Amino acid sequence: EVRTIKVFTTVDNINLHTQVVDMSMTYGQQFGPTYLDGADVTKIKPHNSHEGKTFYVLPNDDTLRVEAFEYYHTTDPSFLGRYMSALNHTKKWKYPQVNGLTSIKWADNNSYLATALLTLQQIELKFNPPALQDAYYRARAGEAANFCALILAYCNKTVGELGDVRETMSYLFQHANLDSCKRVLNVVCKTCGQQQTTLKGVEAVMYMGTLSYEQFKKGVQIPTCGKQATKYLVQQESPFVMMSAPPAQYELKHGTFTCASEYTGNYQCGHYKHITSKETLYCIDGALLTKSSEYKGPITDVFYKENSYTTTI
Ligand SMILES: Cc1ccc(N2CCN(C)CC2)cc1C(=O)NC1(c2ccc3c4c(cccc24)CC3)CC1
Ligand SMILES: [Zn+2]
Ligand SMILES: [Zn+2]
Repeated sequence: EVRTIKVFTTVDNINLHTQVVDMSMTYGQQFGPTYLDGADVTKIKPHNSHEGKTFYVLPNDDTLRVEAFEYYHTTDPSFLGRYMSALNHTKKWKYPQVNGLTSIKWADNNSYLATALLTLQQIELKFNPPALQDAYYRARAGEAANFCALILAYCNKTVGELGDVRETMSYLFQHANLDSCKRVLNVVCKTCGQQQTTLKGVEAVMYMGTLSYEQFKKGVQIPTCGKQATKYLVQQESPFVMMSAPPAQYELKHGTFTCASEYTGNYQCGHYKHITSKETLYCIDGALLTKSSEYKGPITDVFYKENSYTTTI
């Protein structure tokens, strides 16, 4: 009447720790908060089928929170719980291959996640947290459920809430290795003069104003010095740039961009689709694929590939 089984506990699914569990007590009474493949089992009692299975638990000793910080690059005590709660849902999403890319069937307002996912497969990016590197590898392969859950946890967003593609990519770039990325800008006035600026990291591969890359290089008008100065790109060193602006009708031409985010609807309650440039223009809407030779639509982000740009101005 006091049976026991052997199981593994973990915080990272890479270091496993053998545990003997009393089948006469719940998991929470022995481990605290405890999860099996996302599902919360803190209040469940052991079952014969759990022998050998692996269980996530919360970092409750020093060894365990070293392993957790080293895999996730966060000390936030709630992070594991949110990741498990998210994963409990995303493991039931469907991740079809669509035009050679892993996508996500629409559920729970996950259009923005799909668009992020599709984009990440088209640009050169190296994540620092091993959790993101391993899940991304899995995602690329076709099984994105851990990756999607990790994004929600890194972003403090829950299943079913629509999020912002630009903001999500900004959170993720903040965990990617962009050290060697450099942008150089110049702002010129008719009255005042040249005021050069330099940026690095995620700020050198992002923008919030215009959706065109040529316009940025040519110049754009922006405000205290005088009135409406011009801002233009002097130098860019990075594998990609991301040009964003509030959604507006916009024409996309094959060969002149890598991919982009179409947004239809109102602020914070709309719908994203993902436009990619391959041999023709494709539109990937979760699990649905359409082709066109041209495109006119409400676009709010555009990714261009890059290596090194130097102005002639
Ligand atoms: C879908 C969504 C989810 C969450 C958010 N949160 C998250 C938290 N953040 C502090 C603020 C905004 C925005 C959008 C959104 O809809 N983002 C877009 C956007 C859509 C529509 C409009 C935008 C405007 C300015 C800027 C962005 C706009 C004016 C009208 C589609 C790109
Ligand atoms: Zn001025
Ligand atoms: Zn490149």
